[PDB]
Amino acid sequence: ADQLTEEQIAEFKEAFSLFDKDGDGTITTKELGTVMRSLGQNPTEAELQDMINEVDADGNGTIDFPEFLTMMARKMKDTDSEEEIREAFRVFDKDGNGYISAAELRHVMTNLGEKLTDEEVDEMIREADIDGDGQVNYEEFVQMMTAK
Amino acid sequence: LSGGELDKWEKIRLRPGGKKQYKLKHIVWASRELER
Ligand SMILES: [Ca+2]
Ligand SMILES: [Ca+2]
Ligand SMILES: [Ca+2]
Ligand SMILES: [Ca+2]
Repeated sequence: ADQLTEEQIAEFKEAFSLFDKDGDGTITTKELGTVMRSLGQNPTEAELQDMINEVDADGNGTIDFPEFLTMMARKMKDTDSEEEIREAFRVFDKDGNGYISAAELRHVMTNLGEKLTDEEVDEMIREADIDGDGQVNYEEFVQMMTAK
Repeated sequence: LSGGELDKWEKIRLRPGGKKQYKLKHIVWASRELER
């Protein structure tokens, strides 16, 4: 069959109400940040907008009825390469600063078994370094991992 | 195969394939504790 019925939706629809305190039909940062608090998750202002943005299909800044449902539905398939981006980043992030430099990158290449020097790594960081800040940030790491 | 340009970066990207996870859906799991 591969489909959802009122029985399956009836459950998901219940989840929305749980997050919707004022029950206005749309989840905002104020209503979301609150629930997350009781759960034990105090994300950053930029992080919160990011989470909602992901599910934000109509780009309204809030989680609609179907927006929250479709989110759990995506679990079926599609959307996976992204995980490899976040996981890998953490796997390479030794100092846990959230940034990759020629020093760290060079160390990662060693684990793979690739003989590279400081002069060589320069060519790498130069590629990922889009903003030309002198280092490779997550924003750049995600684009380099998503693109060829 | 032989040589050309810096094909090292592509080595870090690995092949296409992995697990699925949303940047919010996980929160739902935390709801298992909070009353309904
Ligand atoms: Ca609401
Ligand atoms: Ca939306
Ligand atoms: Ca780092
Ligand atoms: Ca940069």
